[PDB]
This record gives sequence, C-alpha cells and structure tokens, in this order.
Amino acid sequence: KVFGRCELAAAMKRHGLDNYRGYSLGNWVCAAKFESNFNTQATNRNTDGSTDYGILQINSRWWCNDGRTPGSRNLCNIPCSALLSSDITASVNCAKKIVSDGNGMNAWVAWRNRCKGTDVQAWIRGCRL
Ligand code: NA
Repeated sequence: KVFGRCELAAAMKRHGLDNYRGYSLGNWVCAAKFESNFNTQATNRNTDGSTDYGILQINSRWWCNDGRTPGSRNLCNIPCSALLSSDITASVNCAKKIVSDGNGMNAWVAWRNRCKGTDVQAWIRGCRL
C-alpha cells in the first residue's frame, strides 16, 4: 500500500505516535516520506547484509527476523515480512521500541539528515486530524 500523506498521519495518530517520546506527528510523517516514500512494501539492503523493511525501513540487524541475517537480533519479535503489510500496526509498535532505545529518532538516518531541524509540522498541514 502507498499511503496518502494525511491518511498516514491519521493512522499514525490513531496508533499513538503523536508526541510519542516527545516527537510530534510531523516528525513521523517526514521520516516515512524519506525512508519509504509512504510505501509499505519498500525494502532496501544494507552493506552488512541486513535489510530494511516497510514504511519506516526497520532493520533486520536488530529488530526483525527475515531468515537471511545470521547473527542478528529480533527485538520486535516479528518476521520482517509483517512490516510490509498494509496494516501498519506492527511497524508502529516496533518503531515505539526503537525510539525508546536511547537514541530517539536519530535511529532513522533519513530523519536526521532530512527532517531534523526543519519545519516538520509542514508535513501535516491541511490534514483533518
Ligand atoms: Na534479525
């Protein structure tokens, strides 16, 4: 599923991401935009052989099991393919554990490089939230 901007914002708000650990909703929409272009089926391979999955590009090195990242962890206790669903519940619940691990949203390289220090509230402008 490719989400619309306000559609994703509404779904993220319903699932409790607005101001989670102090990050306003615009941060999460901005991160999703530049991580996956709002596409739940997005995948990208990393140099160490791990793979990033879904709308927030969650990494198989630490967070999910894809059967092909030997020596890695599965801290969200899910198969990585669950992160590609049109239902974003698994991605949001796993994202909540990542952002709580001490580094905040700096865990997402696209957020630090393209969202942090910008007017992230612009990403929800116009939405009925
Ligand atoms: Na893993």
